[PDB]
Amino acid sequence: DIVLTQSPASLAVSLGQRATISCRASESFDSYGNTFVHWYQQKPGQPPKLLIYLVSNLESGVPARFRGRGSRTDFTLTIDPVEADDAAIYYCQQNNEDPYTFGGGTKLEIKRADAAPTVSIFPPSSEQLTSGGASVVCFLNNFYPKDINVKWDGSERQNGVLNSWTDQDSKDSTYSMSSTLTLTKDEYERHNSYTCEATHKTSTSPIVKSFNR
Amino acid sequence: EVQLQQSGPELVKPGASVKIPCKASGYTFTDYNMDWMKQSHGKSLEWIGHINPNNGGTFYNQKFKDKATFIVDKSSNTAYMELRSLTSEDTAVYFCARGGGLRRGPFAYWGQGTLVTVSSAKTTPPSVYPLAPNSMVTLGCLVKGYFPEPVTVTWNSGSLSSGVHTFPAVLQSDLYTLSSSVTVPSSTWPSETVTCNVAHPASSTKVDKKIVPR
Repeated sequence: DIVLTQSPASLAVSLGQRATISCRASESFDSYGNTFVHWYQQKPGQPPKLLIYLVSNLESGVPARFRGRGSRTDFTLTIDPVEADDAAIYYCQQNNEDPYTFGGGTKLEIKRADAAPTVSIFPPSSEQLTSGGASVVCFLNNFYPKDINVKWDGSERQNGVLNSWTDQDSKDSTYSMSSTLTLTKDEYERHNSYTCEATHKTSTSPIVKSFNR
Repeated sequence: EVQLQQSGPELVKPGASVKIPCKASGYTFTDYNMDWMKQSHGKSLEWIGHINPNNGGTFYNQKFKDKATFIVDKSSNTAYMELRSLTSEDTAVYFCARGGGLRRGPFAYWGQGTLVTVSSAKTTPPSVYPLAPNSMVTLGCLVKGYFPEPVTVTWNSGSLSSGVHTFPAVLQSDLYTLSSSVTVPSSTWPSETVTCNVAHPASSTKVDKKIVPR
């Protein structure tokens, strides 16, 4: 088959600046007629969406920030200028030869100013308590960059701590994460203070939320 | 306008088959091929093949010859893809897309995708727990102990969506858990009503948990 290799695998590009995404075919395409290489943007949980078709044609409804070029074995998608809405994975695809094939994808991160998380802690609801279960939840919302550390009665406990990050928000280019410390009934009832401290390169001091019981 | 509409998510046992519909409207169905794609979780797409609705003809990516069959119902502008002898390797999102007519072209119109999960594990509905606690205020919804994916979450049926973060589910002891936060003005809550809407298609669960002040 015709293997399409994309480069880069990932990149981080500031707002207003240029992203260059490359596609290399394992062999050259044939000169008789058009060259059927297309480019798509795909966000989480959606189908891919068409940007450029037949190497260089702009799909109607797509802004001219997106341009395609290429020939033979090298094809280029340029996004200039980049905007918040571009946070996505991009794919080239060929249907010059069977079977049709897609590149491995390029993940575009939007680089924006550093942003401190807003942190909220929640005790378990009494509905959950009636089921003999106790989960303590902490939300760490709208921060940048993605790298972040979170620590959950005086002391510490990593056993029962399920974490989960979102993808990049396509309006403000931030990330959020969610930490859920879960533990048994008579175990939870048996303690005092619950704190999620979070640390992040927006400050020296960890952001601390907590409640007494 | 053109729309391609696929079925909802599917849990299928190993060894069984599943049939995925793709209903088309907004154009003359027999003018264009219908193509089908597979996207495993965290992966790129693979083209399975296509079918010409006008004349019944098909072409399969050789790699999918023992896996996929295409048919169409011209009568209802619906294309179908059957996947047989399913294994864990078939767990993936499958997409239809409108293909070439008079000549080859791009995939301009896509269906929304349908998630197929191959497993013989039992189906488990989630428990939905509300999370209650400053000009802004953040409220939560905890969707815990379900199988399989997905669940969907909205707040006040989608009208309230501006300050929502819904977090990808984590698999733990053979069960998924997911959370979702929402932030609104102090003036609006607890003053007026906020509830999370949670559905788990695989169990036909649809719950509305209202966020009560503690």
